[PDB]
Amino acid sequence: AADRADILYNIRQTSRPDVIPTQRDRPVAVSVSLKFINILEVNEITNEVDVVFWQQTTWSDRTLAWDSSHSPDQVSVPISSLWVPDLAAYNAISKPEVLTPQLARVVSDGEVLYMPSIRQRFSCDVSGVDTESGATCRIKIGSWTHHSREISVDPTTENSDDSEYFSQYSRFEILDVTQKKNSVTYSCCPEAYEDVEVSLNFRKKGRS
Amino acid sequence: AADRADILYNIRQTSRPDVIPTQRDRPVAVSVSLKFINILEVNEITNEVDVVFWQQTTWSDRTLAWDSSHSPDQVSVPISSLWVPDLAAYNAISKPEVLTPQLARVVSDGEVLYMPSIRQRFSCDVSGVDTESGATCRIKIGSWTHHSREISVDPTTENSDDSEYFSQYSRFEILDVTQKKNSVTYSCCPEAYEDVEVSLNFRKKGRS
Amino acid sequence: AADRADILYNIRQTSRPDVIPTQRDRPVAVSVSLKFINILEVNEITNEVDVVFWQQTTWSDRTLAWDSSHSPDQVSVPISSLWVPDLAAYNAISKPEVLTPQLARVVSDGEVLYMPSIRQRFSCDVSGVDTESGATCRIKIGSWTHHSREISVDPTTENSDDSEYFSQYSRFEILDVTQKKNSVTYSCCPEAYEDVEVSLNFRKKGRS
Amino acid sequence: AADRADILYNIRQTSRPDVIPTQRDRPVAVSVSLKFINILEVNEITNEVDVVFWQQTTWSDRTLAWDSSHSPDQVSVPISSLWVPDLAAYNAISKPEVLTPQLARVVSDGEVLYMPSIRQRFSCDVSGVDTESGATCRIKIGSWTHHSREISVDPTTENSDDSEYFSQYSRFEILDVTQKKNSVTYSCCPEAYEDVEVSLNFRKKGRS
Amino acid sequence: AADRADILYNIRQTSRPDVIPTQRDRPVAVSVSLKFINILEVNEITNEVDVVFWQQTTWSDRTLAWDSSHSPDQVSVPISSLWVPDLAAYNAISKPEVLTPQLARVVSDGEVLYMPSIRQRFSCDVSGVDTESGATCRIKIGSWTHHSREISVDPTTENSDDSEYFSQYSRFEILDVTQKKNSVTYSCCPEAYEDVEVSLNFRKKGRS
Ligand SMILES: O=[N+]([O-])/C=C1\NCCN1Cc1ccc(Cl)nc1
Ligand SMILES: O=[N+]([O-])/C=C1\NCCN1Cc1ccc(Cl)nc1
Ligand SMILES: O=[N+]([O-])/C=C1\NCCN1Cc1ccc(Cl)nc1
Ligand SMILES: O=[N+]([O-])/C=C1\NCCN1Cc1ccc(Cl)nc1
Ligand SMILES: O=[N+]([O-])/C=C1\NCCN1Cc1ccc(Cl)nc1
Repeated sequence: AADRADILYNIRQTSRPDVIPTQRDRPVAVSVSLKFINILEVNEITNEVDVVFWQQTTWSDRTLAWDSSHSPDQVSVPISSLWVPDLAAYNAISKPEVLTPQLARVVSDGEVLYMPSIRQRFSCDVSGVDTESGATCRIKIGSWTHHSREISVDPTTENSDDSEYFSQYSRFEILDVTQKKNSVTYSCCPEAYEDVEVSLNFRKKGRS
Repeated sequence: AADRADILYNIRQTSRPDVIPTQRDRPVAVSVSLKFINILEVNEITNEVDVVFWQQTTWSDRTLAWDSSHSPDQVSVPISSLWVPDLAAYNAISKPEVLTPQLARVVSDGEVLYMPSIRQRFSCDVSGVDTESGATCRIKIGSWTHHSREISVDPTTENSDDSEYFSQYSRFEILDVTQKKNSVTYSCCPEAYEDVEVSLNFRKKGRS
Repeated sequence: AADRADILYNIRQTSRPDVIPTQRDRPVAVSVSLKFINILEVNEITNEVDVVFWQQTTWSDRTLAWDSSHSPDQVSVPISSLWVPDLAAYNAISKPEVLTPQLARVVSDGEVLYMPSIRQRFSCDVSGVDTESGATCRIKIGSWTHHSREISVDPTTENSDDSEYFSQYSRFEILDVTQKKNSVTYSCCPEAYEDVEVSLNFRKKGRS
Repeated sequence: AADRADILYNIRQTSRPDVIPTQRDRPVAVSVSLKFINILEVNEITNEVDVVFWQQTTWSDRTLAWDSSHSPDQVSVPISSLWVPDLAAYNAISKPEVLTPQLARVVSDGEVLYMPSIRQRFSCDVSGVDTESGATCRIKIGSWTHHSREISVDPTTENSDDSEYFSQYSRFEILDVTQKKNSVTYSCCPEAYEDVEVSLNFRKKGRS
Repeated sequence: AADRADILYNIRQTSRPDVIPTQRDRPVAVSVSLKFINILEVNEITNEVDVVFWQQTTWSDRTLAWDSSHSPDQVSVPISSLWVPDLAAYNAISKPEVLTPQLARVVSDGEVLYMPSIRQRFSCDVSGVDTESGATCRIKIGSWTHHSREISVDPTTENSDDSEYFSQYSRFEILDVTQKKNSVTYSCCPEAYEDVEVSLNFRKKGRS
């Protein structure tokens, strides 16, 4: 009869925060979805935008699974005690500013969810933000050091209201957000690196 | 009997900072209460405010309980030695800047009080701030990863002077502050997350 | 004899940085005095000031005492190795920017001295800063979690020249500084908290 | 027949982060290559630029080698666990801001690859940035404390688009980039510190 | 013979980062020399300047000495493994932004050198910066907690051009640098603290 103190204790034993949990010989499947919450400073001259969003991130780590028959099925764990994808926004020009406690949710079957609220500035296409069609800023997120055979990233395919959580007090409004996937092979290495491109179509409110 | 050294030593032995102190199978009852100290910046156009407040937070942790029979009934302890509610302001657009020493007060009975002074920026309704009826900025604070069955949040209905500790030198003045309990559900999970909605009715000071 | 290394080793053995060193069952007498070095960014419209000052702090911790008959009677020690009063400036709107090496000076009898040069911004009365009588900004500094029975704060009775170390290059000049003691009771607790009130009377320099 | 866990373990076990991994008695051969991603802010009056670039850095540490016949021959490793070249931009006027996860890639032969995306400000010739011939900002990168006998610096001679990864939304465009091997010496001593001079020839984009 | 790893281990096993390396009861003789690299933000209205310099620091700890007849004569060591002078710029109004890897150089005879490149804002006489005679900004640096009998600082009146490494791209030029020494007693203690005062004579570069 283990409690929550036991679950965390035995997770610290099996978990290796620096060892990607590749099962057999397959890549770790990381799903990523960006819940846009706000759009702050926007500079059409420099093509920069300050965005706030909840980066819903999920994956499975079997080395964490336990028996939930006489124990809770889920627990909150500091991410510093788990392995986490080394995701990076390729066109970000400031490091990600995490606004929420850095805790992930771990399910007895090894499923992991981490959804930090992040504030980050980006280099993207802002032109057209003050027009009916709006501007389309594309955000590219993917593993920085794990190629396609170690980590694959796919947008959590779930038809959701693009502005379900978007602040109603923002000067901007979201016209549409589309998430796509891509595989790129750089110089350094022969293997491909997967990324997800989130396109944020938005414009200023109250235009003539 | 014992001294402050023993109390902290003991807290050190039984305290589990990363384990939510749920006694039995019910949620930890956390009380939240904001005391507004200042309103530094307000933007009528972007609907943004920069404020300073004391986030009075209390909860119970049985494991820390000790007999004050012949020793102090209270000690100041670094929050890094205790478990703390993973509270977050859902509409905040900046990381919380804790202006005070990160020490919590622990009562011999396991009661915990943590009151950090915090400066933080929020996205909220600033319209009407320049009028007699002022503006109403609602700030939502609740656990980030613990749903209703693990954490409950309720305000401290201590009907006091909303501007009791408010700075007299601020450019704004407080008209009224009300704290309402609120529940919310999201995608990830079926169970809802509780939060305390703080309505700050304030306006600019002056004639006209 | 004994060397500075021995002194530091033993200090580290007896020092309980997280335990207030109360003698008998009395409060630790903490002396606080400010030496103003500069006045940087004044704003009479927002009633905010950016100030640089030396926070001369002294207290006693007998549990760090040693025999200096054949050894040195003083050593510099990192503050992390010592218990330090959890002092806070009640009307500060930015956390303190400690500009100096965080080392405290310890005497063999247990007297501790810690004097960091601090740059911090405050919310205070800036009205009249550009008039002959200048403005009077009052700074309140005291323990954040230790009430009167645990910590007592008193302004060092000394009387250095108010602007003896104040930069001659500031746009402003000090007209007078008075540091008075004070006590305050809150909503959380029946026992009061002590604080020193420092009144900085200053003005922008004239011309001719 | 060892998995990634054993590999990383071994690496954390034999790696000496503070000891230069000198093979026999020849300097450590470090290769440095900059891949400009953006030119954020430019000032022709103060000869100062703000640029983002991927700093491709490679070297060898034979002690980390492991038999990958029946095991992975490449793992991601926290640079904190490894010895890393103490490279510095000699004409940088700001601390390098690493925007990406600080992980290096280690091959089973001891080859170490580290490519952090960095944002940093430099003091360099910006004159002509607004002409068809644009400006030429030269950035010097080399070891800060290891002269030529301890560390050698060489540009990863690899033909490729000078702006293959440069932002298309930037306000500037890259005309050419030449990375030349070179060295620096100081009065005091005969010691010679090798570096890589990266010539960034760019100009303001024409709105046409 | 001994390799670099053996040299480090010996250093780590005898150097005491928190213990000043005093000889008998003689004060540690520290050498300070500033090599200006740039003069960035300059404000004659507020008398503030942003300066980038190499803070060449020298001292010795003979207990770290080894035989280099058949072993390296020098090694780079993280300053966190060494005792380092607690130097502070008295008229600095910003904490130092260390731009270079924080590694020192220890020589086999016990000498230790540390040359961090630093950017710091100073409060000093900026008046006359736009004239032929320019301005004279005096920078004062010395130990913060070690008086004259524990540490003595001396300006290396070595032969070297003032703007030998000074940037050509700065909006200013150096006219003459002179280093003097001083000793001061403060309202806290009886013993005096030494310091080196650097007078930087610079002016706005003009086509005259
Ligand atoms: O949108 N969601 O699915 C969920 C949430 N949005 C804001 C807080 N929230 C709850 C939550 C659940 C799991 C984790 Cl790891 N972090 C936060
Ligand atoms: O408002 N209050 O109830 C109490 C306080 N306000 C400012 C300092 N203060 C004292 C205090 C007590 C306990 C804790 Cl945990 N922190 C601060
Ligand atoms: O540009 N490149 O050559 C390579 C890359 N650019 C972005 C991610 N990427 C992959 C990568 C591989 C190993 C390391 Cl150490 N860092 C990054
Ligand atoms: O001026 N010098 O003699 C030497 C140097 N100036 C800038 C870097 N540099 C090399 C150097 C030497 C010793 C140390 Cl400890 N750090 C850097
Ligand atoms: O003003 N004073 O009394 C003393 C000082 N002012 C600047 C440096 N200084 C010396 C000093 C002594 C002890 C400690 Cl703990 N810190 C600084």
